[PDB]
Amino acid sequence: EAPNQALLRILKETEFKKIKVLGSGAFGTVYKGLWIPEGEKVKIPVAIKELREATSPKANKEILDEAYVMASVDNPHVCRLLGICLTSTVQLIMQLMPFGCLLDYVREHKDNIGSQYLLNWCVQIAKGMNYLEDRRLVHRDLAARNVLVKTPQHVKITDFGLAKLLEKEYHAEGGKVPIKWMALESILHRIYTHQSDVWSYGVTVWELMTFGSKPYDGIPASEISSILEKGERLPQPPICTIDVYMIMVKCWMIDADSRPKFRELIIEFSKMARDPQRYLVIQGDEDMDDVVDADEYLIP
Ligand SMILES: */C=C/C(=O)N1CCC[C@@H](n2nc(-c3cccc4ccccc34)c3c(N)ncnc32)C1
Repeated sequence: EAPNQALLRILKETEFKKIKVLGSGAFGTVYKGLWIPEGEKVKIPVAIKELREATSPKANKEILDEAYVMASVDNPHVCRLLGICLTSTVQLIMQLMPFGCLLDYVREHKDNIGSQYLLNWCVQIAKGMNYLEDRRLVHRDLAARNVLVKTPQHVKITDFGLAKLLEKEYHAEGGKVPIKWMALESILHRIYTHQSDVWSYGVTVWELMTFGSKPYDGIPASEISSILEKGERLPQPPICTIDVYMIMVKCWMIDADSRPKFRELIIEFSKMARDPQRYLVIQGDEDMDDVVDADEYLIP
């Protein structure tokens, strides 16, 4: 209940160039692009999200919710909005995360990812997520596909489509949901907590440790609820020492208050990132003149 004084910045269509398409799908369309704030003498590499040319009234309501949330965050491990552009087709402008999402990155680079990288990513994500806990904000769709990569050393949490600002729970109408990342209480009772986000964290860590495997690859979504009730969980990844897998399993307790808190998760993975070969066992560990990254373009 502190007042949210974040500025929403509105961008003229003239200010930014679309260079190339990064992706299209359910979301709409994403472009690599370049932004020149007028009068400023900088050039900022950006990504631009347009809706799939939809003029739908529910669709504009959706991205403006996303815009809302993105505009209200400020953390090195969380993706922030740069601006919106109120063309007939509404556009979200954010920082360009050149290496795409982390899921695709671990897959593309399996044979070259060391323990130091994996554990540092885990730490960075726990930080992002802890920042969101401080801001009383529940992600609801944490997964490896929703973590973007600025550089291989630096990743940020994103996709706030489903993200909901809080007292101590959120209750939903189903829509579509990422069932395989969801806490049990969320599947059964449509309840979402920070601690429910921890479950999703667990599964995300698991996605990284298996270099992009699909959780429950075989199983149909309908089935999941029952399995977790039985007590089955995801398997221990080959690279994982018991110390690491233990932490994943703790994220997957039935009793959500018995799960760890992101602040604790930072600590554990930090200790592990200090001596990373003790905790993960992997074969082979061993014009642009005026360009400025978004993280150096502060405006107030
Ligand atoms: C593996 C992730 C993935 O498959 N995609 C699809 C290709 C486009 C990728 N992408 N998305 C964003 C992104 C995410 C959330 C919000 C916004 C808002 C405006 C513009 C983009 C986004 C990407 C960004 N910011 N940078 C590079 N690629 C991005 C995700």
